[PDB]
Amino acid sequence: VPTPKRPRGRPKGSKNKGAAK
DNA sequence: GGGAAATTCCTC
DNA sequence: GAGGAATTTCCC
Repeated sequence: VPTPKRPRGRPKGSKNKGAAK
């Protein structure tokens, strides 16, 4: 695992940045 | 227990 | 090279 591959997902503590239409 | 939103990895 | 699809987390 030489390439830090992060799993698809939403970081913890990530709130909505605005009005998601 | 279900729904909605944001981020990231893979294909052509 | 640029774009699309898949997976995870939080709140009621």
